[PDB]
Amino acid sequence: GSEIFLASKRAAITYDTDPATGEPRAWLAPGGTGNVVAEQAGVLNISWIASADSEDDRRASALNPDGVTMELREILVRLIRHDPAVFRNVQNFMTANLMWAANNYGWDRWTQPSFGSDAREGWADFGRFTRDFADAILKSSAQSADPVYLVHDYQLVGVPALLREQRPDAPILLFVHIPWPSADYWRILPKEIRTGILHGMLPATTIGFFADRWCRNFLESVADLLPDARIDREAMTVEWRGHRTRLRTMPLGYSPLTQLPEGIEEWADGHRLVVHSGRTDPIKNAERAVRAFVLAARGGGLEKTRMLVRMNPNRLYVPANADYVHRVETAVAEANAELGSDTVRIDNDNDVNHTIACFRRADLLIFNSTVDGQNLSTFEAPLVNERDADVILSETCGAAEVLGEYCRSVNPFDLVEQAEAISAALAAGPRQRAEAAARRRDAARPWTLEAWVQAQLDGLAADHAARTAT
Amino acid sequence: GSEIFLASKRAAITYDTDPATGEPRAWLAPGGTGNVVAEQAGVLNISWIASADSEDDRRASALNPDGVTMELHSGREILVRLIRHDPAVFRNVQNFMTANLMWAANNYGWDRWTQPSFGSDAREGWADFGRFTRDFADAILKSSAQSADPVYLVHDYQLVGVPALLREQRPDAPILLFVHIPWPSADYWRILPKEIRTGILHGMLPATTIGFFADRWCRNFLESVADLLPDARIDREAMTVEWRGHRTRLRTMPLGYSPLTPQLPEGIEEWADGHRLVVHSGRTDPIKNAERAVRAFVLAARGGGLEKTRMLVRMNPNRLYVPANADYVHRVETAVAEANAELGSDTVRIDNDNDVNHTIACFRRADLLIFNSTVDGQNLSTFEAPLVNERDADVILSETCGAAEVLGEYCRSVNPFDLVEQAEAISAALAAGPRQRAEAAARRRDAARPWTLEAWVQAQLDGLAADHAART
Ligand SMILES: Nc1nc2c(ncn2[C@@H]2O[C@H](COP(=O)(O)OP(=O)(O)O)[C@@H](O)[C@H]2O)c(=O)[nH]1
Ligand SMILES: Nc1nc2c(ncn2[C@@H]2O[C@H](COP(=O)(O)OP(=O)(O)O)[C@@H](O)[C@H]2O)c(=O)[nH]1
Ligand SMILES: O=P(O)(O)OC[C@H]1C[C@H](N[C@H]2C=C(CO)[C@@H](O)[C@H](O)[C@H]2O)[C@H](O)[C@@H](O)[C@@H]1O
Ligand SMILES: O=P(O)(O)OC[C@H]1C[C@H](N[C@H]2C=C(CO)[C@@H](O)[C@H](O)[C@H]2O)[C@H](O)[C@@H](O)[C@@H]1O
Ligand SMILES: [Cl-]
Ligand SMILES: [Cl-]
Repeated sequence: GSEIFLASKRAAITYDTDPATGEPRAWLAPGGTGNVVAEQAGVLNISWIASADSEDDRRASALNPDGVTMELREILVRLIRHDPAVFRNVQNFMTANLMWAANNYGWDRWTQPSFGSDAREGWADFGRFTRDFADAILKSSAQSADPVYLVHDYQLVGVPALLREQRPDAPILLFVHIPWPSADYWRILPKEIRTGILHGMLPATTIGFFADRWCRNFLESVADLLPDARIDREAMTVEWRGHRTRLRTMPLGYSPLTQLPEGIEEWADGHRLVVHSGRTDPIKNAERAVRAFVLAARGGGLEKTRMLVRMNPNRLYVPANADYVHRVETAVAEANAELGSDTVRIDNDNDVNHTIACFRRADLLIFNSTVDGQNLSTFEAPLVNERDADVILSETCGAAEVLGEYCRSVNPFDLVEQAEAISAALAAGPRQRAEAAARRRDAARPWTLEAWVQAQLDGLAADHAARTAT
Repeated sequence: GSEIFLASKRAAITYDTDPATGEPRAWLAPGGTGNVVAEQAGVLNISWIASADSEDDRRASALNPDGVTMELHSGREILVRLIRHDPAVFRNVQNFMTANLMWAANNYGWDRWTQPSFGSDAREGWADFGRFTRDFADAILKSSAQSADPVYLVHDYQLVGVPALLREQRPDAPILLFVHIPWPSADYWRILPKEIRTGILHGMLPATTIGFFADRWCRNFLESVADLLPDARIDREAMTVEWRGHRTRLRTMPLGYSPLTPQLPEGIEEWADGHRLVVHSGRTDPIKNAERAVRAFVLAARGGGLEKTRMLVRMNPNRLYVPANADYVHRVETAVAEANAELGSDTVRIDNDNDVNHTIACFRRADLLIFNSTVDGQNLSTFEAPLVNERDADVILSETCGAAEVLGEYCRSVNPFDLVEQAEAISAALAAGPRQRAEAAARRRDAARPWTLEAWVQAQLDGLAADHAART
């Protein structure tokens, strides 16, 4: 019976009042990673450590600082109250202003970025935030004789080294949900950050990414920057200062637990509907999707076709995100002016059910990200689509390593190639689409949240034996 | 006695009239690669094929289509054959090869999030590029038709397509392709449209030897090959590619400077007198990073100790018609204007003119040299400047110049994107005492001195000879 300790920046919690009693209710969101882990047979018990980012979180933390047991089987939820100034700066450190641009290829080098004092301060703040997490995690696991640590996502990259210092023999997995960039791009970052982040990650027993390309890039970055590290590209390992680290690819597609926005159905009725969906993040590439649709339309055959750009607002305070929405609006305005009024609409709202409705209704799905750690939407959409919609998928999504063969895989920067794919996908007959969609669904279906959790547990257990042995 | 055939986009030629007779003169520029090659002991004779890009070049080609026997000292003659491309094709290819396309691709100018977005303009550019490549191959083969065992040396990126076409006609010839600019990471290389990112690799790989100035570029190339050609096999240790029966060797052959390498630009000396002089020099190309140099200088000044210090931004105008170059000059001007407004009038000057002698004078006069490129294929300036500097100037060198693989230890190596690190290096370099600078400069000069044009040519000939045996 392993005692599991899960850490991630955000723990999904729902705060409300009972409709009958009016009593205040805090209750964990269904299908959460912690909930799934709670279920593997091996697991005796689990605690979950995350950041308090809301007033409610804050209150709950003060209220139960050691933590609160949450019934589901039970998982102990411990929220961290960071210093507010530090927490916010770290949030800006993790945004397209810094680390998001670094792992998601947002910088052109010729003009950006130019690191100043702000970068040094952001890094200092990042160390303090990392220390909070490590301390909360260790404290939470103090009684445990054999704690298993699962650290999730980029914000926590510094945590493994600090865990390892206090717990030299613990299984530590770090899972990164976003890409890792080429060695030349990774080293854009200031010296203390580009080496310092590698110092924090490498003491993990296992580092996981969604895609092989990300493991390869990671290993090249290590090789490039730490002259004392030894990488093995075949074995996927790093040996560094007596640290042996295993890199693993553990793809995720979707959670088995997965109506239209106002006026969309009637607006779409009588037309084929091209759907592009993603957060208001420049990587999602909706501007280029729209320009590509416009080029396809010029080719003809698209007269009864409409396009919906479905966006979920996120991080709009970040200039790059705001500017992306501005570029999307511009391209959509210009598409209408040329093609005809109301050919293209944006529907920008945070309602996951609406988006799923868009997925079902689509006659063509476009997930053409400039880059993407994985992209779960491209697994969800074909699985719920009832129209035998083709999928246009960018070759730079991690998901392309699993589904690329089953989709129209495109260079997300080539408007011509993407236009041609849109024309071909729409020209394709019902029987051909129907058969391709069934192949597509079968390729997507196995990659479930649960298999992903199992992959982590097994891969960790196995890497722990190896590390223990060498 | 090997018969050598050299190809490059441009062949440095001087057109003028004899000052005594008034007769028209065309003579090869001294210190040229072709001139150097002709001097090697192995070489029996050499021809040089290049593009006509001037009206003079054009008239010369029409008058001597087969070629022209240009004269060298020591009674060594190099045959020079200029190609008259179709003008429309030639100009578009110039645009393809401009930051508008291929330059941004090998020199990391694209943010991915907003640029680039390839259109029909790229497809046409590629078609034009095939036609330009076919002209070169035809001129080169024709020029070598009589030769029993022609040795082909193909220089620079514009000719990347040439080796495959040479190999088709001449399956057993030694073919070297030397690329003078960086090769980008696999993920960045594959930004380019499918027919370009694979088609360029198809063009290069049949060469016997592919050379770059730096190991990083060879590694990136190999990763690109591995990423895009599932039928290729790479060997990172051996530095080789095997692809469709083609065995290709990658080599790093660093170049520093030509031993053949004055006075300051008007008013620079008096303006600089009484002050320590920070010098940054490069073409008006965004990779040269002068904007960031200036911002870093400003941050250094805020720290104090720089009160008697001035900065000169020496630029050589080039490709100003390309928007990214014009915009770079615009960002530089802005930063220089803002530096003056904050630090004091005339603290920083730009001197932007095409006069190599002026730049060399700037190198001699500098109390601190800054070559902080965002990326560079090599950067010869960083080798030339220390070698002529009389002031024991420190050198701030970007870790992303190919030259950093030879000189990085002997310079203040910096991340070109970190204004803070670069400001600190400027303060430290200027704070350093005369004895420390003197000793560092002598070690710097010793590290730079061996990397001559001639050694580089010899490296190509030997490396090719050796790779030809292996491939054979
Ligand atoms: N909260 C919210 N989630 C959404 C909305 N639309 C889609 N989603 C989903 O959020 C996830 C998006 O993840 P993914 O495609 O991997 O891209 P990511 O945003 O970079 O992590 C998927 O599970 C989608 O179902 C929305 O409007 N609101
Ligand atoms: N024509 C010309 N050449 C210059 C001038 N200033 C410097 N140079 C030379 O041009 C070369 C610059 O090459 P390098 O630093 O390798 O950068 P590149 O411009 O990217 O190839 C050096 O040989 C310089 O000495 C100038 O004003 N005009
Ligand atoms: O909550 P935010 O506004 O900070 O951003 C939403 C998520 C985006 C990013 N999602 C990733 C996760 C996943 C799925 O786990 C991948 O499919 C995505 O490609 C990748 O962008 C990021 O990694 C997460 O930490 C963020 O919470
Ligand atoms: O075409 P131009 O003259 O506007 O550009 C000047 C040169 C810049 C570039 N010079 C390279 C040569 C060298 C040395 O030959 C490297 O040191 C530089 O880093 C690299 O930028 C390019 O490769 C050449 O083809 C160009 O002629
Ligand atoms: Cl890169
Ligand atoms: Cl990259």
